[PDB]
Amino acid sequence: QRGSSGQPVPVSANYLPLKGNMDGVFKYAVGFNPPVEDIRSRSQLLNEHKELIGLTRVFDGSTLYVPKRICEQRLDLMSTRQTDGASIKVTISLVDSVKNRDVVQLMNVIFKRILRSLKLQRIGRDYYDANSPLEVPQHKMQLWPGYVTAINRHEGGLMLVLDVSHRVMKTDTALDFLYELYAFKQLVGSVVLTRYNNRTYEIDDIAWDKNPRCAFQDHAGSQITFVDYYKRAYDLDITDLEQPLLIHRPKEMVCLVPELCAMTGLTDAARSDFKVMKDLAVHTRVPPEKRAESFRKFIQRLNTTKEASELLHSWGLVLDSRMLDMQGRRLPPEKILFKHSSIVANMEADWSRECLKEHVISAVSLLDWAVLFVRKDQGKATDFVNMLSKVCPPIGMEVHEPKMVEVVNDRTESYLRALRELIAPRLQMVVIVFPTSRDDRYSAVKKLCCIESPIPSQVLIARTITQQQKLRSVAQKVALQMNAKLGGELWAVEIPLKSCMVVGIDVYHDKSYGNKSIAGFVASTNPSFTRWYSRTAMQEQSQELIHELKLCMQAALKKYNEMNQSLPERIIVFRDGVGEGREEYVSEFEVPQFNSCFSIFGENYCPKLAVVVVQKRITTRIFGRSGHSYDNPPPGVIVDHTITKSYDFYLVSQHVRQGTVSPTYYRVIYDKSGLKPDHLQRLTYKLTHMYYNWPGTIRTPAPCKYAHKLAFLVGKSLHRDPAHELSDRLFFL
RNA sequence: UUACCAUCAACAUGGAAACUUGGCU
RNA sequence: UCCAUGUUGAUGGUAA
Ligand SMILES: [Mg+2]
Ligand SMILES: [Mg+2]
Repeated sequence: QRGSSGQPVPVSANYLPLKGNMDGVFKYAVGFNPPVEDIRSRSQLLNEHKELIGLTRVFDGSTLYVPKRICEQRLDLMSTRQTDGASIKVTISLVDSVKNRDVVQLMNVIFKRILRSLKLQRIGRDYYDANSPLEVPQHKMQLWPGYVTAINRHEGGLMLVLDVSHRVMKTDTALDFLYELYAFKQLVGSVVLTRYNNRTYEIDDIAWDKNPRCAFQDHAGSQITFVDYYKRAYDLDITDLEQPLLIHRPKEMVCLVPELCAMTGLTDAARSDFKVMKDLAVHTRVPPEKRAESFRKFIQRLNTTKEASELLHSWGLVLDSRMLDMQGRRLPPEKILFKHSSIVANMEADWSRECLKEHVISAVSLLDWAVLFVRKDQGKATDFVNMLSKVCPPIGMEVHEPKMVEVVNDRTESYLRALRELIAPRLQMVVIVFPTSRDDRYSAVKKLCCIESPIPSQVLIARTITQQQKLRSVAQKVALQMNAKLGGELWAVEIPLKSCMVVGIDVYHDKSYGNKSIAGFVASTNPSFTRWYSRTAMQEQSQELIHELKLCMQAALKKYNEMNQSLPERIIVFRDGVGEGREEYVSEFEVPQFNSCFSIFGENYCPKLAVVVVQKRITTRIFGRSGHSYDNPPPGVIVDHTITKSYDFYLVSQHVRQGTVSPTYYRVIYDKSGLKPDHLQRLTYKLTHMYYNWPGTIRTPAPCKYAHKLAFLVGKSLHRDPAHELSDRLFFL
């Protein structure tokens, strides 16, 4: 899995390495012949002979883990419980811990108890802090930091994956909220928690008929008033006498007094305030340095408590004091090509400025084309056409005066009538200017322009052509998109792999149109990866959909055969849309279908397939380290070891000006191409530049994003299989 | 629907929820 | 009673 391409760069990830040696731990089964309903009964059964069962036990259904070997492997205890007792049959039996899949679960439970050994309380899965708030003393709000941690196993051993989050908070009481509100949804949705007994309480129902003078039987004794109760419990007073009360019932009733409460989350009015969200964005969008600061403070809190550390010592695992530090490598910047010119990409990996003033490779003379709009939007469309005339000769295209057609009114019926009248064999592109953003009209227009009488078209809104001092870049972007939707290529990159047909797949999961689960298939056609062939497989099955994908692959391969007079030696399938629940299905079910029927085109024709799974969401964050400063790494950084599981890698390719850049995770589930891992990594980096919508770099490779866009367009708007006349073009950008 | 990326709320169908002191109302 | 897999509003940034 090793590869040496670029220059070394020191980086650090948010992984705390757990030097945890599990020795002597064995899954002891206790059980009993007469079943007992209560889990607490079983826990107390263990605790009765806890002197022999140990002072540090993990029992969650008779799967008793004790840290050290029991002196007698088989130990039988008969004991009587409290209710009747039934002569419980406690008997110790041994089960091995060899497989090590139980080790991660044991780690998780012990580490949960270790996290609660501190004074961090839980408002969920996260254990939010209640001692170091981030005051925002203008909105009366308050931000609590908190941590979510998940022990996992990586190439370097066991890593505590760690990520910080912020939970908002107010300081005005609930009665202040009710003061300013003189409704039900805001109060019920909020999760009010009292300060004295710091635990989260959920409000489900309100009763505007109770009061503090009401009585509740305390300690199963006599009646007490809420004022008396809180006076005798926590030494405080409550002033109001006819205020509402809040009812909380778990899954008897708990009556919260809405003066001691403190609402949480954000209310709709609080969210609507632009200033509030602008202020909280600064804290929520954490740069790398502040994220590292919170991480370091968490490590110090774990280390210096002396209660969590004792439990760590008890279970025999060592914890480390600094976040993981590794030595990654940065691939060189890529020479972007144009017609008789080249530009080396920035350290930011963005060449919009050079794209605006440099000649594209292939340009289509936009001779015959027409513009469609309502009368109200005449001047804006005319001004847009003038700027398209202005900005095209600089970049290479020769644009002529389009045709000028108006529609009777704004209704979809008139647009459809005008399109049915207008479309002719010679017409190349139709521009349609929507006065608003209505989904059904867009669906009908794209239906007519992609199924019935297929012609590539550009729809644009009357919002992005009215704001002057910005229409120049809008025209320069629409011009490139228009060139893309005609068979012309914009830029190119030096790709040193001959005869490697690249494939991209992504599936549009959706329960909107019959849960059809539309797919998308995109395949390259030339040695430079600048022309694409796009098909879609829409099926209500998990088996025959792969047969449609088989047909798509066969058609793409024969298209390559026509367009290059030979067949590809390699096929690389960058697969997208596969999460963590359904990772295995590709490896064993979809892949052999691709492997099976490639013998129809040649004598023992077996192209060297290789399948790659793309995950855009991960809990890993990678910072570059300069001296003692943490900052986002530049685009083009590879991390292929010490945080990777099985022949995979992390690529940083996006540039983000706000917060921490999220790397993209690439696995190679099926590898038969014969390419070295280094060349596959470099190919995945180079394909990142090949997305025409955005000059620069993107998260996923260009084929995967193209497939996602095709599937999205087919599933959301067309609801049908688009025509075959538009396959060789990119008609979905 | 000119595009790409960082946060964050509601509506759909994947798990789950024990410790611990026992103890919130 | 909460977090996941998501499907969608309203916020931020960029673009000579
Ligand atoms: Mg997708
Ligand atoms: Mg378009």
